[PDB]
Amino acid sequence: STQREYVFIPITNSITIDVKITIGGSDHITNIDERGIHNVLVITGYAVDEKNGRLVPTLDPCDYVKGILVAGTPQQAQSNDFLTLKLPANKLYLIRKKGNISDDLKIYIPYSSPDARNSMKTKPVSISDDTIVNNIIKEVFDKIYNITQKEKVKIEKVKEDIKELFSYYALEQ
Amino acid sequence: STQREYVFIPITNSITIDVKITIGGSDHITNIDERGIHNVLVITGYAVDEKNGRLVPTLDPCDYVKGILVAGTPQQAQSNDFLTLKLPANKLYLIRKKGNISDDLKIYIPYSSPDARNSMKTKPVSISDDTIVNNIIKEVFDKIYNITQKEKVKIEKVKEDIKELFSYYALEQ
Amino acid sequence: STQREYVFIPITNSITIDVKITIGGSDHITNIDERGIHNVLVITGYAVDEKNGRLVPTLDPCDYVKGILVAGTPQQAQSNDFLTLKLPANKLYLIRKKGNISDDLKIYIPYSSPDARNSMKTKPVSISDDTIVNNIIKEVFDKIYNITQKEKVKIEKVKEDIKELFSYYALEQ
Amino acid sequence: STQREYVFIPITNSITIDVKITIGGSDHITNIDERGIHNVLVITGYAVDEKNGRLVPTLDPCDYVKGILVAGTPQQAQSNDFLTLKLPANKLYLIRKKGNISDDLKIYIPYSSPDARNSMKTKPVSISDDTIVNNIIKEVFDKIYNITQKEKVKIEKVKEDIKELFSYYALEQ
Amino acid sequence: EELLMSLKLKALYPLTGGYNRHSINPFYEELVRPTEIKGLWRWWNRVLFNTLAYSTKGKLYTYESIDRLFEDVFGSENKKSAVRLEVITDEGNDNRFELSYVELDKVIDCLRNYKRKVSLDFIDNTLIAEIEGSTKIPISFKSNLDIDKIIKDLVHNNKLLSFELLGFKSVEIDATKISDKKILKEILRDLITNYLEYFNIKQEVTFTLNIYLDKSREHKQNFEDKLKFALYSLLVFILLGGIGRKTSRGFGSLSIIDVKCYDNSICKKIEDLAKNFLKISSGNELKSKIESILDCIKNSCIDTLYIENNILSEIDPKKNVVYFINSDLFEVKRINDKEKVLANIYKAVSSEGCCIKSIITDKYVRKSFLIAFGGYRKVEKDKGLDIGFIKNYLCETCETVSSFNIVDFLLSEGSFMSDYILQYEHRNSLLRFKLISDNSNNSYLIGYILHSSYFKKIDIKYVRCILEKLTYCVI
Repeated sequence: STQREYVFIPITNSITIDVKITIGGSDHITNIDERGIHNVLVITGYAVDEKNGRLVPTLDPCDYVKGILVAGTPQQAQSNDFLTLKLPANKLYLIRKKGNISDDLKIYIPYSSPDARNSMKTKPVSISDDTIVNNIIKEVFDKIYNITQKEKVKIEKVKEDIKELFSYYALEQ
Repeated sequence: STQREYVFIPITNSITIDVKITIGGSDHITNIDERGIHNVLVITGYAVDEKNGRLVPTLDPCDYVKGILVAGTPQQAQSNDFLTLKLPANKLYLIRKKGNISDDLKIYIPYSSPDARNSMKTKPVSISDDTIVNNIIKEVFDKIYNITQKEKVKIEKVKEDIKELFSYYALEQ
Repeated sequence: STQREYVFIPITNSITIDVKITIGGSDHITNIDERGIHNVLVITGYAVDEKNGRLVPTLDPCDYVKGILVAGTPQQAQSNDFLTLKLPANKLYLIRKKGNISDDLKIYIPYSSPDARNSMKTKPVSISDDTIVNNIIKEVFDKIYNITQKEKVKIEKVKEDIKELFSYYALEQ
Repeated sequence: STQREYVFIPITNSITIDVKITIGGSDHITNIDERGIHNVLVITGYAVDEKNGRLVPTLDPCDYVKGILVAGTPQQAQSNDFLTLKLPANKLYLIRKKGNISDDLKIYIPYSSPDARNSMKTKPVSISDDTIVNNIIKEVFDKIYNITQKEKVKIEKVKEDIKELFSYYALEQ
Repeated sequence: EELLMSLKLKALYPLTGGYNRHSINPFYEELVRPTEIKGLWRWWNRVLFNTLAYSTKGKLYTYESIDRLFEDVFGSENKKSAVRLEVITDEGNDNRFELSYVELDKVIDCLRNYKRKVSLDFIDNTLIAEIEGSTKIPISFKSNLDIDKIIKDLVHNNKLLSFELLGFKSVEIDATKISDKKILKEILRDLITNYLEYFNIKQEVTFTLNIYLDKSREHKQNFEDKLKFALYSLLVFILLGGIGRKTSRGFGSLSIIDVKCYDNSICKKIEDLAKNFLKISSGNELKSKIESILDCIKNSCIDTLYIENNILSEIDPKKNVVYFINSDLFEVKRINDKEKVLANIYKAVSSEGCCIKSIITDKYVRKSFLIAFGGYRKVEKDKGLDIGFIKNYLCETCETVSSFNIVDFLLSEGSFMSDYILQYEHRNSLLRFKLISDNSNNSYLIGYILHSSYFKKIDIKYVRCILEKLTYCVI
């Protein structure tokens, strides 16, 4: 029952790592083994806010956010917008599932309350802008993993692996 | 429209009435004159908690919560147990579509936070032990909709539908 | 019996007002009961001349113009620019008919003649370019029903309704 | 289309290309787009002579000379060794047909003269020893079609069928 | 054997089927089936022939004898076909439907111990497993065929296409009893394939139609004349019908890009009459050509008209049905948004769409019109007078305000047509549409009404200016 955090992969520049440093442990569910990204989470009814990347919830099961989910702690700076869940590892939604993980995790999620200032006309967008794909590759994959761009030349396939899966929704507001 | 409340309906006696002043107008969602309970908004990604139903936001898409929709009070002018999210009236996943909807709704739902150190373990339970029927249809249908469903006798259509209306999953803790 | 006058919808600059007394009462040839106008009238074999916006008769069955018939006379000074027919409307191609019109109709249609110094080959072009759609809703439609943008829920969708309904042919010469 | 020219595939490349410019337009017949070698002309009753080989004619229907057909000018207007034939494209025998072909084609196939004092006695010669196929690949395929073939996998594929998809008979005198 | 002629045509949004009822399948792709051309060419021959027979003899002849008459051209159980078609569609590829991966195993877990029904919907380039038990879970698939955006629009915006998806999109799944995942993962996996393949729709399918002759068919009675009449029925097939599915609603509409020929002695007038469509330039100008082609098959240039032969057989009007061309019900408008009118035709053929709720402004004369013209309509005779008050319009002889009388449709009892016009789930639509153009970018909608034999009699001009206002608001 270690900690985890949902470091989503949007097309927005508001990603430093958006929460906090690498694990401190040694377990990673979002592996790179087979041919690229694996074990993504595609939880429904959210958006990236296009800035200050929490997740605004919605009552629509057709709004999606994707991205890598990694371990660690919630920034020790903001514990009023993060969920602090505990999932039994059976009741969460995965993609490109791998060798089963049958132990629970206390995952952390960046969540800004709905705050109905406007009406949510959430609109979809998939990962594009080859300029910005290496942006979020460097600030995350080179940082949170240090496995890309320096020791895995297969990135020229894993580059498109990013373009395949990750397609989130946003409010464009 | 404006403020409206999503009254999820499990078998429990927790928050049955729970609702103070409505809008006063009859811009309701679920009126059941003679043709079965219609436009029954039910949402996905929550759980009835089996006690003091706060609808813990779950991340299992398999998991969901059913119930009805009505423009009641926000718990006697309260907000710390809500979402205050806005609707476009097309990203609402409605059941038994009946055409007419407004443009925007301020849908409000009993909310919660993730109970730490506890794997949620949502568990499916449908509606049984139907002594709840006259408990709710007299309370949440004959005190919320006592213009139809009382001047009619075609409520056996409702009677059989009560258990056939809301399923739900539950943390069961 | 009744009096009516023709107001079609081009994108040109000859629809300014140029109209005498209103209905006299409040009953036009059209209605508003769905999200959009009804009872639009069609004359086959007429174009718009795209300047001095009257309708010159052609003799091609493939010639389109359509609008709504406003009630009243055209100032009785341009007593020749109009047809002034008198029919029980059963000889009247009307689209989205919502009422039974058994009485007779004085309809005044901006008329002209070729005086053709050259040829005349009409060109089909419909309305687009949203800057135009909300432009015609303000100088044509806030004056017909005296109902727009005060308590409506329809006007913004009527823009979509005006787009796909009203199609006009044009000389473009 | 307009002027085209067929050219055989001889293991002896004394006339390896010796043909002048492309269409002037943008239409070829044979191509290696994605899957394999497309339309390939087969004419009957013509031995090569493989020594300034220009398709010596004979009457045996056993003989044939497969080979691509490109819309090249007949060797900067070479007025000696062609057949300058126009045909409705139905009289062309295309192994590995792909797509419809043009209405009429003005092809200039290399035509030597049927020589006297020398009985033909032609013997067939096929392709082998893949250092013979690459001596043909770049000359007549990766030169006329020198835009692609450095972009896709179709390199060995072209040296697969060259071994068999292009056989012919030779005078061998 | 030698090549008779070649017809470079194009099809507009063809819905050609296959073994899976789609134009693409895990093994190959055919946007044009040369078997449907031969089958429709024969259908447009038994129609044109009975048109030539209801304008010079006042007679109608059964299908099983017209083809028996023409079996020396199209072939039968007793003789091979004399013409053989060969379609060479462009781009000549393999292009099978391959589903690379479909990451769906939560919806599997959403389907244990329950009898739900999965339903697929394509919402904004993403598809969702709409479990009607309130779970609109998404799916991350990856396949071929590149559904652009337009078909997703065109399908969702066309009430006819979206209505026929109701089969290819959903299926119940019983799981209260013994269940699995390796079994559910393969039920759901094909449900995706049979759904995405419905979206292999393309406008502008350009193909050639080569037609060969054998030169071994001695001129039995009218071979040289039967044949060149069949070419006529082929042009009117191209000019009035389309290939594929729902051609009665504009889909698969055929055009002409360029016509060649190779035997002047036969194709002479055919290619010429076909040459007159490469440069159409005006709506009512084509309305002349539509009639120009038709009359040259009628009294003008009477192609040997040997009906006096003991092969034919007059029909029985009370037990047979025959479709032929009424040369009068024809309307050529102009259009510039094919997709719009392609989706507009639903306004004109539905018993509630906003084109015949205006023209035929009631319940009964409206429905009864469709019942007799809009093919087969699902009419549920379990409600009140609205089976008889529509019958009162379709009786053989009774109080009629509109002329929709059927040859033996009696009240108080059911004859053969009484059930046929009411309960026979496969009845073509006499009211048809077709979009046609080439080389001019000037698309012309065509509307017409095939003349049937079960009609007692039809008021021509009335139902014409019904059709007239129809083709007007369809744009």
